[PDB]
This record gives sequence, structure tokens and C-alpha cells, in this order.
Amino acid sequence: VLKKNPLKNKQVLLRLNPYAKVFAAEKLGSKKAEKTGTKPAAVFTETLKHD
Amino acid sequence: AKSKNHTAHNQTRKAHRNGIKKPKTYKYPSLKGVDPKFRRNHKHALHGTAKALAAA
Amino acid sequence: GIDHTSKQHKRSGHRTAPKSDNVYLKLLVKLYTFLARRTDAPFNKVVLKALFLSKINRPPVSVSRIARALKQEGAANKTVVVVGTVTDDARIFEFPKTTVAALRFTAGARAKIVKAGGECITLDQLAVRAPKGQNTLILRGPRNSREAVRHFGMGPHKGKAPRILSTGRKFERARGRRRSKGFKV
Amino acid sequence: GKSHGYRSRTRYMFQRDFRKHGAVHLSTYLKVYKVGDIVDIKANGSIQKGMPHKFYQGKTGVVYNVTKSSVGVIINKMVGNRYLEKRLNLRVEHIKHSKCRQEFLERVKANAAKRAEAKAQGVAVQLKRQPAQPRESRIVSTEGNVPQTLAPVPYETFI
Amino acid sequence: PSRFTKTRKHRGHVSAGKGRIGKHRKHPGGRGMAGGQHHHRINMDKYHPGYFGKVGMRYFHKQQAHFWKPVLNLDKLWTLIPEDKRDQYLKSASKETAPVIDTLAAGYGKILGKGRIPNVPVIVKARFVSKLAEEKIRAAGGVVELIA
Amino acid sequence: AISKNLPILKNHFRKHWQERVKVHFDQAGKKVSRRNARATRAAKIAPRP
Amino acid sequence: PRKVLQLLRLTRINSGTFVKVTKATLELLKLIEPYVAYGYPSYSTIRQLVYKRGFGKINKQRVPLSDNAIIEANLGKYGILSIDDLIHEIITVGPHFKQANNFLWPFKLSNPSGGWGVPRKFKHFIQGGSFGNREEFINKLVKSMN
RNA sequence: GAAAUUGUUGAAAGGGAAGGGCAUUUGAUCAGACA
RNA sequence: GGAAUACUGCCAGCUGGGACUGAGGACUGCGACGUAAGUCAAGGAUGCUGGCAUAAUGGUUAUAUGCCGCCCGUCUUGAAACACGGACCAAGGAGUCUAACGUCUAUGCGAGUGUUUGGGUGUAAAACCCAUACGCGUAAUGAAAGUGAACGUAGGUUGGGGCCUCGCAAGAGGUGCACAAUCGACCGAUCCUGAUGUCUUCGGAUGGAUUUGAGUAAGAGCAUAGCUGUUGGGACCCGAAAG
RNA sequence: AAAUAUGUAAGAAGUCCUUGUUACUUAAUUGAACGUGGACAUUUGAAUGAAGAGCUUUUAGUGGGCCAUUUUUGGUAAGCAGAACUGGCGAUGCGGGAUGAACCGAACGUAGAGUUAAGGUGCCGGAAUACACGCUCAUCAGACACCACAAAAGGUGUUAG
RNA sequence: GCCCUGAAAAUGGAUGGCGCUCAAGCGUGUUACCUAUACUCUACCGUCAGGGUUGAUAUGAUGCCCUGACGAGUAGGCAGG
RNA sequence: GUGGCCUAUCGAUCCUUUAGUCCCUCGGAAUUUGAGGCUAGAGGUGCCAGAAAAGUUACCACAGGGAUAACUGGCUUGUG
Ligand SMILES: [Cl-]
Ligand SMILES: [Cl-]
Ligand SMILES: [Cl-]
Ligand SMILES: [Cl-]
Ligand SMILES: [Mg+2]
Ligand SMILES: [Mg+2]
Ligand SMILES: [Mg+2]
Ligand SMILES: [Mg+2]
Ligand SMILES: [Mg+2]
Ligand SMILES: [Mg+2]
Ligand SMILES: [Mg+2]
Ligand SMILES: [Mg+2]
Ligand SMILES: [Mg+2]
Ligand SMILES: [Mg+2]
Ligand SMILES: [Mg+2]
Ligand SMILES: [Mg+2]
Ligand SMILES: [Mg+2]
Ligand SMILES: [Mg+2]
Ligand SMILES: [Mg+2]
Ligand SMILES: [Mg+2]
Ligand SMILES: [Mg+2]
Ligand SMILES: [Mg+2]
Ligand SMILES: [Mg+2]
Ligand SMILES: [Mg+2]
Ligand SMILES: [Mg+2]
Ligand SMILES: [Mg+2]
Ligand SMILES: [Mg+2]
Ligand SMILES: [Mg+2]
Ligand SMILES: [Mg+2]
Ligand SMILES: [Mg+2]
Ligand SMILES: [Mg+2]
Ligand SMILES: [Mg+2]
Ligand SMILES: [Mg+2]
Ligand SMILES: [Mg+2]
Ligand SMILES: [Mg+2]
Ligand SMILES: [Mg+2]
Ligand SMILES: [Mg+2]
Ligand SMILES: [Mg+2]
Ligand SMILES: [Mg+2]
Ligand SMILES: [Mg+2]
Ligand SMILES: [Mg+2]
Ligand SMILES: [Mg+2]
Repeated sequence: VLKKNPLKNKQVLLRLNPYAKVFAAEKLGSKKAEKTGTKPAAVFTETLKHD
Repeated sequence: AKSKNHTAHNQTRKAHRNGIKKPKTYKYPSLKGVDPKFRRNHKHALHGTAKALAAA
Repeated sequence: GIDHTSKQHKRSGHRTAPKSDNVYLKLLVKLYTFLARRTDAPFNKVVLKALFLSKINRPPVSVSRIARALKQEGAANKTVVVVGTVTDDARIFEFPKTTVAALRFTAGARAKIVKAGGECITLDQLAVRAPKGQNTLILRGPRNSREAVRHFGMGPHKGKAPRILSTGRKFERARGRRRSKGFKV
Repeated sequence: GKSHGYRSRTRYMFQRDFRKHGAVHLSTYLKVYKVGDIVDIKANGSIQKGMPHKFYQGKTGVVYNVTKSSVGVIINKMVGNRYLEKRLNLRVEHIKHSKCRQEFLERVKANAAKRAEAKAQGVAVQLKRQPAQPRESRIVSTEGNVPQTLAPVPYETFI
Repeated sequence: PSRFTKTRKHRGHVSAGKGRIGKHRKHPGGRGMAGGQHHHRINMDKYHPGYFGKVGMRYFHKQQAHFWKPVLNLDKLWTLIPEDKRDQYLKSASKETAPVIDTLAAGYGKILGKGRIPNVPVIVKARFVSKLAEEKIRAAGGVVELIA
Repeated sequence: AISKNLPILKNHFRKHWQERVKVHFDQAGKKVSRRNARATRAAKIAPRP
Repeated sequence: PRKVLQLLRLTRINSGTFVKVTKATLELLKLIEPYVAYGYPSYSTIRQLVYKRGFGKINKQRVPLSDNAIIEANLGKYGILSIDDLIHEIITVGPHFKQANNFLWPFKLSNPSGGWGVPRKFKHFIQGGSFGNREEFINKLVKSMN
């Protein structure tokens, strides 16, 4: 009789998608990325700044 | 007093209200215009194969 | 605004009730409305629609047509169902011992069926015996044999009957129907 | 007054091709046509007998009759708001076999071959054509292909 | 009845269903069958081919009683016997007990043979008969007697 | 004047036909008159049939 | 162009649908370019569209997708049994994309909350208008209209 | 004993027409529930 | 060389202020929080409290203010028109009836159908009852003389609802009315072939033909009534110059 | 020799293996046409869509049109005359162009809230006498599509090149 | 490029009016803001479509109820009053 | 090879006339003339889907028409 919008009604958000509880508990919306150290080659940099 | 002579304005729109019907295709089309000599022998051929299946 | 693809508020174009005010016909409609809703049997759906048909859409079925249908291989012990009138036919000299369910029986048709050992029953009696149309056989009469049909689609080279009151030598056999008078059709 | 003769407005349509006048080559007369074949109509201007009307130029139909020097073709023609069936008696000079379906026959043959090849071991033979798909990812090397810079050029007359 | 006609529905609508442009005038196009060859030709050539002209030969002072000859087919021949007596004759198909059917007394002139009759001898009296009708009657063991 | 697919009609009403219309309103009245006339004739002619 | 819009189930202003990209559909988008705005949707945009304005076509009726049961009862034969399964089939164009996409009723969006960002819509996005292919910028527009 | 039209009395408005639609102020007037 | 910040994007991160709405009316569904019992923001508002109980709210009406509003009807591509009718009010004022018909629908009976020209009878223009005919239908086709509808389960083929068998189902097989397409058979007309026999010119068997018919092939019609449409009638209403 | 338009095809009424009928056809069981029986199921033969598809009867009004973009004929030209495709007006209100049958936006059951279109935000008049870089001074400045007009030729006016 | 000369019509007069000069003018760029019978959500009326419900002991199975979509209109057609 | 290399070169009903078939009818029954039918052409309608047709009105009439001319006004400006 009345459509209730998930993402603002928490109970409806849990009726569908039971994984929402796990997503919120582990803060999967703010996951840290693993650091890398690759650097561009000299050809890439000289082409970018070339006139 | 002079009036309009001819135009095709609005004619295509009228034709698309219910029209543009592809012709209905039938198995066993009519043999109108087929060669009479072929049809004379085809009639005899069909009578012969009708007896064979019935008497089988 | 909506760019409609089809006509709005269009009726289905099929009859959902009899046009008649017959009180007994409405009782049969009520009986088979219930059966069609709660039996999921295709026989009941067909019968319910047949009760809505007009007179020209329910042509009579003669006993000779019934007798021929009972000569089908394996159909000799089935109950013939005719939603309409069953008429008598004296051109046939032998009739089987079948059972026929119909809305109406003419006086001659009933006598012929009974004297052969059969029985004539109504559609409410049929529902009691076969609530799901077990071992039934529905027969329909010819529709295009009606006299009005032969005038439909009149035109050149069509071969249809003209609408005419008096038929004879001087009535629509001149120019237009023979090559000696202008042209033929 | 207006003129609407049988061959009206066919000045260029029925002309022969450039440096292609004269008699018809013999391969036109050696081809065999059977009922149910798909042919397309193109009139030859040097054969005045059994010639189609200008409307059927460039149309495709199905053979329904075979005679001594001609075939019968069925064409669907749009008149008003419907299509009417037209039957044409055309000499073989004005028709040729259509390749709009001859190419389709080999796809039927290949589908049967692929179906039988994978019948013993494979599932989902995927005998359906698909449209062109978006390109996948790739890596473009600059080894020996260093990008060359381009700039717009000024206006020059050079007349 | 007037209360169910569309005239009642048209009250208050100016044109009464006849249109504003064309209107409802007296006799546009003429009266009766006027212009059957000039401006109503298309409606006459179709729906009524053969209307104009003469074909056959005249017959002065026709009397329809001279041509009275109703036809009866074999498939309805046994309906001329009363129903109470049909059954005994059918089950007793033999000579010297063959029913006599006088088709003229039933208002028929000629007997045509279309259907099939039971294999029962029957004496059929008629003014006229077709060739096929006589053969089927004789095939079942009956005879045809000509009367006037 | 001629339209649609309809039978050709021949209704002969081009004279002053409304002046010669006869409606048999006295169908029941004449039946009573004939029965009365037969009764009074039987009484007049004795036991004649 | 009117016919192409009907074939894409875009029959009123601010209606939206998903289209799989092939050669057969790229030519369709060219014909209706001055009448539509389209681009490449992200996972966030797809998730919010289905959750808030997702309706299913069940027996020729528009039914809100408020429970996983109705999705399973209509798309369970294709292996789709939850609202996230339906989203997964959309964002990753899978074997049953056509059935999953046609199941969803055409989205009914409103006008953008912050406006269109241009004084005149009916020019190409490149020329400062609104129509045509705006690539990833479609996500900002749709979320304003959702 | 109706209407057009008119007299008297009472009320109201009126800076080159009058009349109308939506909304509310002011004046006059009025039904409903007091369970 | 190590950071910061800007820009763009994401969060099933948190939280404050404002407006509109409260449809439904026992229970039933999906979930959440809980060891449990139970609870909940989970298939649509409840709890607490005050004033007044009457012209206070509200309705009606007149007027005032803001914004908006050209005279209706008619012909017309186009009317507020410098296009036509209309000063005002009351009453009257225009698709009718009839003969014969098309389509459709309802009703009775059904290879038949129609009692009402007339007779009988009567509580007397009603109601009730009835013989013989006649109309239409049940045979068509030819200008006519004339002839006249089954090789066959009243044919074969393709598609067909329903029913039958098996099967959990999906399906497969069987039978297939109506209807659609097509090839045949039958009757009449036309054009050919011309047997046994002869008032020697009659008779027309048998077998054919890119010919033709408003035909046959287990009948559907007759009667009454209604809307709509047709024709003749004053014929939707009013109107000529004439004869 | 284009562009735009335009014909046909993308399977079950299909493909393949074997062999039955005939008065047609072949030197010839050669071919043609129509069939019996067997094998191949709906990733069954591209995409997208499909308020279902097919079919029949009957009858109203209408048969003076006009306008806009593009193509286009006659004419010096015309709010002129005549064609082509499409969209409109006529038959249609609503927001915008002061005003207007046709232009722009958008098409209408009765209401509430929110957001916009075209067009606008000094005052009339709801909304920034907002922000930013320049140009222009007219003793007849200029001011917004359809649209209610201005040219050839000139100025050490001023600006940039 | 802007401005000016070229540039003459008859009642008094119209960037819509007032008026405006680092504009309230012209070219261009960035934002905020205003409001349609259009879009989004909700209620109510009607129309159409798909469905549920005869089991008595309570009255409309042409009844009651569930679900979805839709609503411009001259000439003209049909339906309910 | 079923007329002209192809794209034009032509004509209903009623009536008349000719050829064919020597067939059908003249209705109380026959013979012979005559007449009427059946099939195929010709004689023509050029306003060419096909009425048989001279003027005048400054003595004039009616139904209508701004669907349409003789004044202004409006658009246009060749011409002036
Ligand atoms: Cl037009
Ligand atoms: Cl009505
Ligand atoms: Cl006011
Ligand atoms: Cl004959
Ligand atoms: Mg015209
Ligand atoms: Mg030639
Ligand atoms: Mg009206
Ligand atoms: Mg009128
Ligand atoms: Mg008219
Ligand atoms: Mg009239
Ligand atoms: Mg003429
Ligand atoms: Mg805002
Ligand atoms: Mg804008
Ligand atoms: Mg008095
Ligand atoms: Mg008064
Ligand atoms: Mg108040
Ligand atoms: Mg006011
Ligand atoms: Mg005011
Ligand atoms: Mg005003
Ligand atoms: Mg005018
Ligand atoms: Mg007016
Ligand atoms: Mg007038
Ligand atoms: Mg006046
Ligand atoms: Mg009155
Ligand atoms: Mg009156
Ligand atoms: Mg009447
Ligand atoms: Mg006179
Ligand atoms: Mg007219
Ligand atoms: Mg004009
Ligand atoms: Mg009009
Ligand atoms: Mg303006
Ligand atoms: Mg303000
Ligand atoms: Mg500016
Ligand atoms: Mg709105
Ligand atoms: Mg609407
Ligand atoms: Mg409406
Ligand atoms: Mg020559
Ligand atoms: Mg005589
Ligand atoms: Mg002519
Ligand atoms: Mg003449
Ligand atoms: Mg004029
Ligand atoms: Mg000059």
C-alpha cells in the first residue's frame, strides 16, 4: 500500500540485501587501498610536457 | 474561381492508420497461370499416387 | 504527455455476458462461471464463451451431423455436446445409441434419439455427470452456409451473389455479365 | 497534355551500359530456373519482347511458372494501404539469379556441420550471428612509435 | 418507439448529425435511379452488373401454371410415407408387399435422384423422372410407373 | 440517389396515392354484420338449409 | 526518430532505460540524438535507480520491487533471485541481459533538482547544450533526476 | 395572476460602460453536532 | 626527496532546521533486535494537552482589493470584427408516419415456418379456437427447347479448439467440429468424341476440353419486434423568378 | 558518380539420406512436380520492441483547405500562383514571443507539495541595480529568432590586426 | 569591430512603457534565482484491462473486493442518465 | 512467326446490318414465308465512360456568391 525507499528506511534496507549488515560493520565503503610504488617511464613524462 | 489541382499531403499518414499489411502467405498457393500441359499431367500424377497409398 | 502506441480505453471486443434476458440462460452462465473459475479444465472455458454467442453464431446441428461425428475412430462412446439447438434429419436411416447434451432439442430430434436407445440431457445435467468435460465431444454447425454470407464481398471477378429481389431473364443478366453486351464482369 | 505511355520516363533506365552493346552472351540462356527460385528483375534494352514495366526494375520475386523462353515471377506491390500480388511473364534475358539467399544456404550448411562436430562433446554450439561488439582492452607500445605532435596550420591563399 | 431514437439525443446540437458543411439538402444527386449511366455508373457497374440492356427472347402471355413441376429428391422420398408405417415397410423389404408412393398427390412433378435410399423395393408413381433417379430406384428392387 | 450495396427497389408511389388509402378498421364490425345477416336470413327461410 | 523512441520504451519526457552497446544499437542512438541524453552509468547510479524507482512488469502490470520473492518468481528460471542479482546482470552485461532489462519497467524520473546547468537544453552537450552522448557525466545528471 | 416593463420604501456601489473567473477582508444572513 | 591541498568520484558514515501528506481499518506477509520469553521505525498515525460549544469555524449573498476576462449564434483557410441575424418578455416553433428492403440483435418454432382473407366463438372492435389454400424456404442452370447434383467412411493434403491414451510435469501419439487455403469428384451451360440400335435420320451411350454458373458435396429457414441505413411519398422546417 | 530514400533474404511451409506416382519431359528411371519412411528442437539460426494476433459485417462525417523548415516551377516581385517529404493550424486550451490560428516550450479529469521547459530577474513585474574581461558617446545611439526592413561607397572617430 | 555620413512623408507615438551611458547597450564566460494545465510522489472521480469471492443463518454474483494503466477535441459515432 | 524493332495512332447500352450455328421460339396441332433468340464483327458518339439544340435584352426577373470583376485600404515596385 505504500512504497518505502531503502537507503533511508533501514528496516527495508535489511529485508532486501542481507549483506548490508556485513557491509556496514566492516566499513567496506571506506576500504584502504594497498600502497604501490610504480613510476612512469621517462618517455611518458617527456611526451606529456612536450610542446 | 480556381481551386487546388493535386497534392499527396496527409496521404501517407492516412495509409498508416491501419494499413501497410504484408500479404498473408499460404501453403499450397493457387495454380493460376501455370502451364496447362504441366497441370494436365500433374492431375494424373496425383490420382496415381492417391491409389497407391490407399491400396497400400 | 504520453506518446501512445495503441488506442486508449479500448474495449476487449468480446462478449462477457449473454445479450438475452432469459432467466434460465443466466442460471447456466452462473453455473459454468463457477466451474470455469475453480476447475482449470479447458472444456468449461469453451462452454462458458459459447453461451454468450448470438443466434447466427450458434447454427443448428442436425442428428446426421452427430451420427457422422460418432463414426470417428474411438469416439463411439463419447457424450456429444452442442451449445445450441439440435434438429432432426430424415435423410439418415440409422442412428447410434449415444447421449447428447444440448440447450434445446426439436420435437423430431428428441424422438429419434430416444427411440434409438439414447438420452437427451441439459447442460446442468452434463455438469453433474462430467464436471471437467470427461469423454465429451463438442460439435458446431456451419456458419458460412447462411444465406446472408453469399452477398458479402460483392465486386468484379469475386463471384459473389448480388443483392436482388426478383430473379429471372431480365434481372441483371445484360451488359456487364456477357461479352456480347459490352463486357463480362 | 500529359503523357503517361508504357515506357514513359525510361530514357536512361533501359539504356545499355557503356561499351556493352550488342548481342547477349550465351550464359544468360544456359541458366536453369525452377519454381520457387528467387530472381531479381533488370530489363535489357536490346530485347523488346517479354520486357517488364519500369516499376519492376530493381525488384525481387519468386518464380512460379516455367515456359519455353520465359518464366513467371510473383511480385508484391504496395497499392494504397496494402500489398497486392502481381504475376509477371518475363523472358530470361531480363532476369538473373538472386544472391540475397544463395549466401544464406552456406550458413545453413555450416550450422549443421558445427552442430554435428560439437554434438559428441560440446554443449551450447552458439549457431547465432551477433552484431559487432565493443573492442576489448589493449596495450599500445611506443617502442619506435613515439607520438608526433601536430598543430593547426595558418590560413594561406596559394591561388 | 420515439424515446429510443437518436433524434432525442440530437436535441441541442444544431446540425442534428447532418454536418455543418455538407448540410441536409433536398435531393443532391437526383431522385430515384437518376444518373445510372452518368454520375452513378461506378455504383451500378459494381454491385449490379447486368442491369442495362436486354438478353433473351420475349414470351407473350405467360402462364406460370404451364411450368408447374416441383422437384423431389430420393433422400426425401420416404418422408411421403406416414411415420407409423415407415418402420414396418423398412423391416419387411420384399416384393408383393412394396409400398406405393404417389408423388403427384403430394404436390410433386419430377423425381430427382440425389441421395441414397435404403435397399427396399418401392413402387414410385410420378409424371417425370431423371435418368439417375430411375436407376437407383430399380437398383433397390423398385419400379417407376408413369402417370398423367 | 444511388449508393451502397442495396437491392434495386420498385415502390410505385409517384401518383396521388394518399387520396386512395383504404384501412380496414371495420374488419371486426363487418364480421358482426355478416353473422347478424346470416342469422336473420336463416330465420326468414324457415327450416331451409 | 519517433519510431526508435518507441522501440526503446521512451514514451514520455524524463523516461530512462538501459541499452546494451552493439553495432545494431549504436545506429539507433544516432537517429534520436537531438531528443535524448545518454552516457555510461556507474555501479552507484544503477544501484540507486533500481532501489528507489525499480518496478517489474508482471502480467502486463507495473509492480514495485519491494521484496526479493517477486523477482525470484519472475526471473528465477534465469538464475536471478534477488535485487542484487538483477543489478549484477545489468552492470555486467550477461547472457540474460535482454530478459533482465526488459523485465524492468521504464524508469520514471523527475526534472533535475539543481537544474540542467545550461540556459538552453536542445543543443548538443559539446556545444553547451544537453542532448547527445555525455559519457560519464550522465551519472551526475541522473542522480539529480533520481 | 408569471415575465418584459413601472411606482414607493429599505440596503449597497458608482473619476469615459456594465456584467464575469480565482482568492480573501468587511457587512448582512443561515443550517448542522452539542450524547 | 618527502608531504599537504585543490579538483573529480564513492560510503549498505553520522547529525540539525523547514514545508506538504495520514489514504487503509480484526488477524494473515517479508524482516530486524533478542539464549529465551517477547519487543520493533517491519504490508499507510498515534500519544498527550488547551480554548470554545457558538455564528467562533464554515456556507450563502452584497461589496472592496490583486491579477485575469472582447458578443453570442453562423458560413469560413481565417470573426471581437468596419461580415450576416439578434431592442425586450411570454407562449408556439423543425428527422415524422407509411409501403418495400440491407446489416446487426432479441424471441418462438425448425426442414419447415406464417392462427387474425375468412370461419367458429365471446364477459363483444379485446381474448380464445380452426379447415383449405397461398407466400417464402427445402435445386440449380440455360436466350430457349431442355437437362438436373455420392468412384470413395460425401474425397485427399496443410493448419486447427476441445476430447482420448501415456506421462510428476514438460511433451509425445490418437481423434479431430467450426473456419482458412488448395487439389479433385458431382449437376447445368459452351466446345469436342459418336457405342449398342434405326420411321435412315432419329437416337446420344462412352470418353475429353488454359471455357462458364448467383450450384452439389448429412439441409437453415420462416415469422414477430427494436436501433441504424436506403428509395418513393409534403418527407427535418421556412423560401423563388415561373407554368 | 554520392548522401538521403528504395527491393529481397536471415529456417519446421527448413535442411539432409533412401525411394513411390504420371498421359508431362529425356537417347535413357533422365528430369520435373507432388508424396511414403528415417535423422536434426526452440543460442531453432541477427538486434530492439510487441495495453495480444488474425478476421468479418455495417454505417456517419468529409471530398473549398491553409501555414512553417528543407527541395522546387512561373514571375522584377508579392501576405502572388503551382508541386515534393515531414511537422503543424483547421479541430487546441496552457507557459513564452507586449499584442497575433500556424513560431518557441509543452498538449488538458479534480486537488496538494516539490522540480523544471521556452523565456526572464533596474521599476512597472515573480526573480542578482550579481560576478568577470573588453567594446561603444550618436545635434535622429543601441537593445534578442519567426518579426514588423536598409544598400553600394566613405571617415587621421576609436579599437585590434 | 563598434560608432558616424550616405538616411525624405504626410493626426501625436512607441526597444511594450518608464527610463537607462565603466548601462538597465553590444560580444563572451561563470553562478544564483523566478515560474506552465509538462515532469516526480500522494489523495479523490471516472474509463479500460487483468484477477479474487455462492457455503448457509441478512437484503443488490447486473453484487462485494484486489491489482495495474490511462483521461485534449470540431464534423461525426456509440453508451449511461 | 498470333501484324509493323520498342514507347501513341482510338469507342458502351438501344437500334441497324453481316458472318457463323442451320441450332432454339412464334405458347390449340402442323408445312412453308416472315419475325424473334444464341455466338462473332461492322455502321459512333474527338465535350473521345459516349444529352438530339441559334441569338438578343440599354424593359428586365429570382436563388445565391466577396469561392469572382468594376472604388479605397493591405502586400509587391516591373513601370513612373
Ligand atoms: Cl494540404
Ligand atoms: Cl447517443
Ligand atoms: Cl479587482
Ligand atoms: Cl438449356
Ligand atoms: Mg478540391
Ligand atoms: Mg511487336
Ligand atoms: Mg458534437
Ligand atoms: Mg446548418
Ligand atoms: Mg452532403
Ligand atoms: Mg432534406
Ligand atoms: Mg456525358
Ligand atoms: Mg532551488
Ligand atoms: Mg533555459
Ligand atoms: Mg384576479
Ligand atoms: Mg417583474
Ligand atoms: Mg469566515
Ligand atoms: Mg474583482
Ligand atoms: Mg485590480
Ligand atoms: Mg486584460
Ligand atoms: Mg472569405
Ligand atoms: Mg464569431
Ligand atoms: Mg448572407
Ligand atoms: Mg439587425
Ligand atoms: Mg415553449
Ligand atoms: Mg417546439
Ligand atoms: Mg421514423
Ligand atoms: Mg415551361
Ligand atoms: Mg463543398
Ligand atoms: Mg489563393
Ligand atoms: Mg471548417
Ligand atoms: Mg514582439
Ligand atoms: Mg521584484
Ligand atoms: Mg552580457
Ligand atoms: Mg503541472
Ligand atoms: Mg492527459
Ligand atoms: Mg475526452
Ligand atoms: Mg520491319
Ligand atoms: Mg397462338
Ligand atoms: Mg468524359
Ligand atoms: Mg450532345
Ligand atoms: Mg476574396
Ligand atoms: Mg525605375
